[PDB]
Amino acid sequence: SDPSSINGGIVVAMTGKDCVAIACDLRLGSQSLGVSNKFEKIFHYGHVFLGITGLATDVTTLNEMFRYKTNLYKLKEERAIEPETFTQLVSSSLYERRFGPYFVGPVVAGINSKSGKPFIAGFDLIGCIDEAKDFIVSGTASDQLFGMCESLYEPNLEPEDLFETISQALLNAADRDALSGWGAVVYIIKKDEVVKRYLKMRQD
Amino acid sequence: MTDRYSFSLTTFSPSGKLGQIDYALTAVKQGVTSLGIKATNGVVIATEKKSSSPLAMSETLSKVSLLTPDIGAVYSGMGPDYRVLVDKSRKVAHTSYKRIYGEYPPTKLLVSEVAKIMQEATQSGGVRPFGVSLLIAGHDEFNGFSLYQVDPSGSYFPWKATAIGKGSVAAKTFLEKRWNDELELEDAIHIALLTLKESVEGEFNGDTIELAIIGDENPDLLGYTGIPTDKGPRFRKLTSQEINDRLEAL
Amino acid sequence: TSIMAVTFKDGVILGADSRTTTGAYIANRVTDKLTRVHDKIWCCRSGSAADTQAIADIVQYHLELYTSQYGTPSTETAASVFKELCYENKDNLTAGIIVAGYDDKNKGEVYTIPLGGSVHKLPYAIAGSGSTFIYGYCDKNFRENMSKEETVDFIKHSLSQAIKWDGSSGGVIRMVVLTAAGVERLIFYPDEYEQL
Amino acid sequence: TGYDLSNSVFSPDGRNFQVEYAVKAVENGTTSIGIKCNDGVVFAVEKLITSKLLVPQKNVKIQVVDRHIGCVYSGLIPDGRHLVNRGREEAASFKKLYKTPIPIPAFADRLGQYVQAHTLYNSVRPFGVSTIFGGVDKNGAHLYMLEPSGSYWGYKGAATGKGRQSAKAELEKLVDHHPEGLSAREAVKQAAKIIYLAHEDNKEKDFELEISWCSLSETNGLHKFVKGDLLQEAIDFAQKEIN
Amino acid sequence: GYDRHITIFSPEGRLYQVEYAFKATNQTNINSLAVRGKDCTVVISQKKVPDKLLDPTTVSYIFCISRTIGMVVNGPIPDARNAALRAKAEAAEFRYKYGYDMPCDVLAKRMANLSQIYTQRAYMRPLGVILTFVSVDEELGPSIYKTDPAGYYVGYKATATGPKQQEITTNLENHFKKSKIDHINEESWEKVVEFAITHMIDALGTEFSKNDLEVGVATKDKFFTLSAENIEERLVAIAEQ
Amino acid sequence: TTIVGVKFNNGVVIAADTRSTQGPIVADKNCAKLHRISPKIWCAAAGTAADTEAVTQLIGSNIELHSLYTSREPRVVSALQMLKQHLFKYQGHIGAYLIVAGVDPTGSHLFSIHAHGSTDVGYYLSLGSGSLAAMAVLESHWKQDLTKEEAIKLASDAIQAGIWNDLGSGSNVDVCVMEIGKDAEYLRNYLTPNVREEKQKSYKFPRGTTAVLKESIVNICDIQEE
Amino acid sequence: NNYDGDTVTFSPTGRLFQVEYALEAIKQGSVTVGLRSNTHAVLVALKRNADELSSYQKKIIKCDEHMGLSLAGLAPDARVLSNYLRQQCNYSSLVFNRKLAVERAGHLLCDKAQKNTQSYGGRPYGVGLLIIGYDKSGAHLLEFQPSGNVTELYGTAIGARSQGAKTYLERTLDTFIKIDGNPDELIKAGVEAISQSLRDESLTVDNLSIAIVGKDTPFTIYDGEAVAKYI
Amino acid sequence: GSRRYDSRTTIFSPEGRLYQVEYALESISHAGTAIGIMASDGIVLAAERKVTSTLLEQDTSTEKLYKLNDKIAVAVAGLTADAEILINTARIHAQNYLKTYNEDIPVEILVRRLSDIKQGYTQHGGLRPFGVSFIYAGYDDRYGYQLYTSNPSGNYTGWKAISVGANTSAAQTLLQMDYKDDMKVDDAIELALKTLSKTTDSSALTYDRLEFATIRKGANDGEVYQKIFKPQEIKDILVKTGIT
Ligand SMILES: *C[C@@](C)(O)[C@](*)(O)[C@H](CC(C)C)NC(=O)[C@H](Cc1ccccc1)NC(=O)[C@H](CC(C)C)NC(=O)[C@H](CCc1ccccc1)NC(=O)CN1CCOCC1
Ligand SMILES: *C[C@@](C)(O)[C@](*)(O)[C@H](CC(C)C)NC(=O)[C@H](Cc1ccccc1)NC(=O)[C@H](CC(C)C)NC(=O)[C@H](CCc1ccccc1)NC(=O)CN1CCOCC1
Ligand SMILES: [Cl-]
Ligand SMILES: [Mg+2]
Ligand SMILES: [Mg+2]
Ligand SMILES: [Mg+2]
Ligand SMILES: [Mg+2]
Repeated sequence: SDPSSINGGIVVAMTGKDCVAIACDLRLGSQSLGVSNKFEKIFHYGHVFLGITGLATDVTTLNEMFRYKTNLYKLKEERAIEPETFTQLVSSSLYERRFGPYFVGPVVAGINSKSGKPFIAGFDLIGCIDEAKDFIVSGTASDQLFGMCESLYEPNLEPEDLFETISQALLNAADRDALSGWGAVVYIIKKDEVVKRYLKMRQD
Repeated sequence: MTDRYSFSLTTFSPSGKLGQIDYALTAVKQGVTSLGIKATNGVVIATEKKSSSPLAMSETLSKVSLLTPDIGAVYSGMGPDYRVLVDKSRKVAHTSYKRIYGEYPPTKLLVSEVAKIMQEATQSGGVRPFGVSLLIAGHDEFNGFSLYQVDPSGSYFPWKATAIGKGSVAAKTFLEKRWNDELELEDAIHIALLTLKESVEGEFNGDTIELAIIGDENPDLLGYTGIPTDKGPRFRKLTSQEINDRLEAL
Repeated sequence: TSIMAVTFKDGVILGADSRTTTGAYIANRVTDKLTRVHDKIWCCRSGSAADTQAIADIVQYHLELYTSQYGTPSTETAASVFKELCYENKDNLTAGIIVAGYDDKNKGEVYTIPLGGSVHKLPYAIAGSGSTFIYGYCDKNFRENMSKEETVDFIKHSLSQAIKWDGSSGGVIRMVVLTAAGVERLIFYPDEYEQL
Repeated sequence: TGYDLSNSVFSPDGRNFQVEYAVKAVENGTTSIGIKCNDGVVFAVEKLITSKLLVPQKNVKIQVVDRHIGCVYSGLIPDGRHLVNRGREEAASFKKLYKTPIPIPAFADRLGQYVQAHTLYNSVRPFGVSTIFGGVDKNGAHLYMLEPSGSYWGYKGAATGKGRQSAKAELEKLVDHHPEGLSAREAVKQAAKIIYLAHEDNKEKDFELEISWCSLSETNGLHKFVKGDLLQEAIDFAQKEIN
Repeated sequence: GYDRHITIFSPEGRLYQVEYAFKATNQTNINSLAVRGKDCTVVISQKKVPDKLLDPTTVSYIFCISRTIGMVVNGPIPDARNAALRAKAEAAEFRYKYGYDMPCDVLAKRMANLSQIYTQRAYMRPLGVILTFVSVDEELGPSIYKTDPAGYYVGYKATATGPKQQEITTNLENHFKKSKIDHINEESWEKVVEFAITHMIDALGTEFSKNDLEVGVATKDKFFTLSAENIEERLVAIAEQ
Repeated sequence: TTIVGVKFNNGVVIAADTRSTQGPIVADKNCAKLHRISPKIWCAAAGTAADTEAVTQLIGSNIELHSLYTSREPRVVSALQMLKQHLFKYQGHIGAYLIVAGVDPTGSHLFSIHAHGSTDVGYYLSLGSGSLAAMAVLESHWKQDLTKEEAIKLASDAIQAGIWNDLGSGSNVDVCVMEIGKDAEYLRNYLTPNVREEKQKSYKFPRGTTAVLKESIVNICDIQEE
Repeated sequence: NNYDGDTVTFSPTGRLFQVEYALEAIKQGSVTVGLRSNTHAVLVALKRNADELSSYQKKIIKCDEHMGLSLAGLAPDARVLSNYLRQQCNYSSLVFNRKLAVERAGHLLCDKAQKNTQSYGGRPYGVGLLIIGYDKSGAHLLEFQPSGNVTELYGTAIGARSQGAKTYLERTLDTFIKIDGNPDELIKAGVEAISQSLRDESLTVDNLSIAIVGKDTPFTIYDGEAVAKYI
Repeated sequence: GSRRYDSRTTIFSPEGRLYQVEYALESISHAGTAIGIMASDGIVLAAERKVTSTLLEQDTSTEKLYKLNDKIAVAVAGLTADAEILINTARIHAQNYLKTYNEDIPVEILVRRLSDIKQGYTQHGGLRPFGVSFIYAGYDDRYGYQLYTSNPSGNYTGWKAISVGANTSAAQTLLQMDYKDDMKVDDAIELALKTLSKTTDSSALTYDRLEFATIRKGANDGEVYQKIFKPQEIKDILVKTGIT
């Protein structure tokens, strides 16, 4: 009945020294029934990464919508959209459905190509922006992720250290939520290289 | 009490000409001279304040208009047509850009939106084209400084420097000799004042000339402090006194 | 809210308390519920703060446009514009408004517009939650053709009692006097009116 | 040339020839007048008896708006009716919103703006009537005359149609000879005389007189038709003055 | 030659219907003048009642748009009243939407934008009027802003409109060349009205009775027109010095 | 949320806490609730966060266009009028509760507006969940003819009362001062009385602690030449 | 000439040529007569055939129990206008329980015709109508022209050669107005009136069309052997 | 009424031609020449700018060659403002197709859609047609490399090599002479520039007068790259082929 917890799933993002990390689980279900263990929730438009939790039909719809919009942006502007600008576009697009919203929890992550500055942001379903220095969490295990991040996180972590921190934050949060887990993916993002890692986790 | 003009008033003639666009360009030719010059660290736009009466207060009539904090516009042709285009250009900068992306549009895309509005008056039912040519100067982070011309057809072109209206043929030749890619903004203002003196008949001073720049950020003109990223408008209209100072070293 | 308007020899006087409530919290203790719709046509507002402000703003607009075209509107005309808005939007509004004004021809007039959007022309009118407690008092003490000083005292004593018994009313007693002489604002503080 | 073929086109003079052509339709119509008196207004009109087969007193030309305004017109009769129908809608919406009956100057501008709107577009034709109208409001008596252009002014006396010059001359004498004013009953008699005198311009066919009036004392500020003995008294007065 | 019937460009880049609307402006054969004092803005206009049958109190080309803004029109009365009603509606709507009184210059801009639309759209004709707006603006002080059938508008130190506008204009130009200031240096509006009437008499070369003139005065927070007797008082003072 | 406004001698000051919440969880510890409508018109927001942002940006956009159209600096009453009519039309569904302040050519102003579209005038005002705690301080220490320094002090004290006593409010105090004839000064994190203590332990992991299945490079670049 | 292309254009002498051309279509139509007394009102119509194999075009249309008309000109326009009258009569009955006054019916037709003469795109109606009725103020006869002008009359005629019948009625005025409580004599006077507009052709059994309405008489149309009595 | 001033833009002549379409084509015949050449391993788009001025900022300028998506580009001949209206519509159609089917739009489907929009303006609405002819250069996995053209009538056709705008008669004869089916991109580049060099109304063909582009399946690891040539790169390819 509650659209935000029919399918399940989580996204977390963190900043480090000259880097950002964004991660998600792989579960899609119909309440108690696990359906898919390959449902990725992180997408990218150029160098800007977007994670989306919530109702899966809206996750897919919004990916297709922001691909559409960022493609047109690039044709007109003759450059890739930046994280700061993309954040505003997400907010604008969510708020225009104020009274019939997409049941989602989006998370933006990336590095501004000009300034080199690490950037993350989160949103509620109607587009309010939370622009955090440290970390952003989203999904059915958001309480769990908040607890893990708030204790495990320290600022200015190197990319390979930041990988360990975000992975342990995701895995341990997922294991305390019935509707999250079934695999996980972690993106480590630097100014001109991006590494993607699939995590071994418990399959229940 | 019906608008029955649902058909085009601009059509192709046997020779391939769009008559109303050509005639609009003729109206632009009769209009007062305006120019634009691009420097390395700025852009300047300028025109003559042709006062219709000495009893009229020419300060109230602004030929040079702010569109966004980093974009300005000047024209040659029909003044009322320009005024409504400035209103629409300011609004479309918000509706089709700032309310979506949270930032002001880059010069080229605002130009593109103005161009679109002018094209539509060249094809839609029951309207004539706009009887103006615009010069739009601006700055944005990724494209730097730029200068664009927009014609009654909706067509637009980027310029290093140009002129439009009355004495544009002579003024463009003058600019070809003086312009180089190493010009500072002060040098471009000096060249703008020299070029404009040729097309003006009567008085030549800060009260009869209207000049604005797209230059450095002006934090003193912002009106508030406390946000490091907001550094102020790059558009600045030069005062009557500031113009007269440069006319002594002329 | 406790509000009233009282006609007298020289014109009309409007009166109100200054309390605005959210549940049992007093959101504003110095509210001005006496609002100008024209130079010498004013209203007392009760019910929703949002609704009565929206209505009053629209009426002020309508009478400003009336004045530009046809000259000064009558108090009856102002009351009719209030009525039209209250009646036609009765399903979506919670507004109890008293309209009071001074003409030179008609002198002081008072019109009350309750929840349904009916209009009632009266020598005086009372309204708002606190008015229930002073029907008895006002009926026994009102006379026609009172003086200015008598009418100020009548309103001061009446709203004093309304404030005393109604928890939804309180603060200062504001008044607005409408005569040929002009527009006078009066204020009366708790230390004055409580000891009456 | 071609400037007169389409409504709302300025000629090189700065004129709208279609409106000036509408005036010719007005000049072609029967004579109608208005007289402002002490506490009201009187309206009168010439009705041409085309045939014996016309029923007397039945084809009424003067029209009431609300209960206090009288309207008479010369020119295309249907265009006049269309304008009065609009006038009635304007008076109704005014009374609906503001309670008080529409003041005469307010009502004059409502007609004026509507007629003027029919000079703004080529998709419509101007009105082929000049309309004399008025009544009693809170500020007293008011008489107006409205042209095809939308132009209107207040009047002491007004006249339009084929006999307008004759009528205008007679009205000008009354203004000079009665500066302190004219009574309502006097104005009815004088209105009958002026229509009879103005009939010399339409003298081929015999005619029927029709009068109406609004007066604060004589009709309680309401529009009424002059009937029976008071009509015959005015006809007798008019018949005596021509002989 | 259908480029002369509707508002499209001629081969010369001209709009003939706009130009012909300017000629309709002088159809009334009336001259108007506007000047600024320290605390006020005065507007005067000729009043001509040719017909004895007319009620002279209803013959006027000065309009009270709002409490602060007055408007004098040069042009035929139907178009004048069209413009008046629209300006009144626009001024009232502005107050409702934005919470303060519409400034004189902003109303002038708005009415000029509407006039521009009639020069660009074919189905609407231009109004054959020139609109002179006057007020004492709370920010800018005494203000004169004038609109025409081209959609042009500008502020003025003083202005004149009508068949003999040039004669009035040069008279005013020459006064301000002497004084070297943008206004009439005078405390009371009564003396500013006397200046306006005097300089119209000098420029037109005609004397005026009380019924030959029509006067409008803008002060802080109100615009009002003078009665015949108020004008007579003005005419007596001019004659006595 | 706790937001306040306080009038003084030559202007007006507004203030706010920096906590935003999602259920009982703190989503952002350093939220910015002081919104610029125009350079000298600012407002403090409480209620539904998306609505307050959207409503300030819409009216701020239209105020900017109105300012350019009229060649005049924007007025607080205009921002107020446009905000209330918009909120009234949406019958409370747009959950924006705002304290609107500023300086303009007419003078200095302070208003509050509620989600249903009602407005109020005052010398001191408070809104949000912590408004009772803040109003208690304001009702105890406010006087007529406050100086700039006294008004900043009173405003921040009123926010502190909300920070300490209301669970809806917390973290830092943001202030904006709008004085007549001066630039508005936005003081972000004017007070910082809630820094977290050092943790007892470092939770940095040894490299290789997390089990990996697959690695791959992600192509973020466009299609290449040659 | 140059001013007859549409109904929205005045000529230089203040004429509307499209309206006048519509008026011409009535003169080409077949003759129809109307007349009344104090008790009854009668329509008499000469119906026209295409040839000997064809039927005779119906001229008379019933609008209500107490009202109806005869047509001359474009028959489809008479159908549109009579349908409008039927609806307005019907609205009066359903909403106010009131038979529509004949005078008010004329006013409604006038205003409907007028709108077509002032707006672009539309055309004037190309038909003239004679409306008879009996209402609360007795018997009535109206003449409608598509210019908008509606006239109440004791008698009249419209169509080709209608001036002959109109003169007869102008002489007979004092006689036929007095035919009260005698429908057959009033019809006789109408049949004798329409005979003054005939040339070459005469009134046969399937040529003639008569209608009557009165005090205790609903609007009824007589055709065929029902009118043989009056030949 | 308004009928008086209606040009009637969507009618047949007695001969069965559309007046406005024919007159629009006459307008296009004066516009700067654009050439498209299709090879086995790519497509070339070459086009001549119309407004030679030394003060025109060339490196930020775009009047001829526009990008529709990553796989499809167009060369314009006619009114630039008219073309930009159509270009933005085509960009949107491509993204609508990508959103719906999760596959890049096939070239012909995009071309047909734009051509249908142009057709509509010739049959209904009473508006003037768009004074534009396009050369479409594109790739998809069905037909591979494709060249199309459309004109104001809304008719479109496919080509191995084609020209639009000025001197097309002369240009098409030269292309028909030197084109062969087994030709490559580097050879097609040379053919495009040589054809413009002979047909041009100017005294000499220079870098500041040209806009140039290639679509190659000669990207890293079997992808398709759109290269819009910079001014210096046009100057280099002019020296390489031996024109300057
Ligand atoms: C005090 C008085 C006797 O009621 C007097 O009439 C005054 C007159 C005003 C100042 C002109 N009225 C009020 O103070 C109203 C009373 C009222 C409340 C609710 C409905 C109708 C009337 N108070 C308000 O309008 C109040 C103003 C805010 C605080 C600025 N608004 C509300 O209380 C708001 C109204 C919602 C509403 C509107 C219309 C119909 C129905 C409901 N209600 C809330 O915010 C509810 N509140 C309940 C407790 O938890 C917080 C939310
Ligand atoms: C905290 C405060 C003391 O109340 C203060 O008023 C601040 C002021 C803001 C920052 C200007 N208000 C908030 O922080 C609001 C409080 C609030 C919550 C819920 C309803 C109304 C008010 N917080 C938010 O608006 C919050 C901001 C996020 C954390 C960035 N958004 C939500 O909690 C969001 C609101 C959704 C909503 C929808 C329709 C009408 C009203 C509100 N709710 C969720 O995110 C809940 N849920 C959605 C599905 O995914 C899981 C989470
Ligand atoms: Cl506007
Ligand atoms: Mg789990
Ligand atoms: Mg399990
Ligand atoms: Mg109490
Ligand atoms: Mg026009």
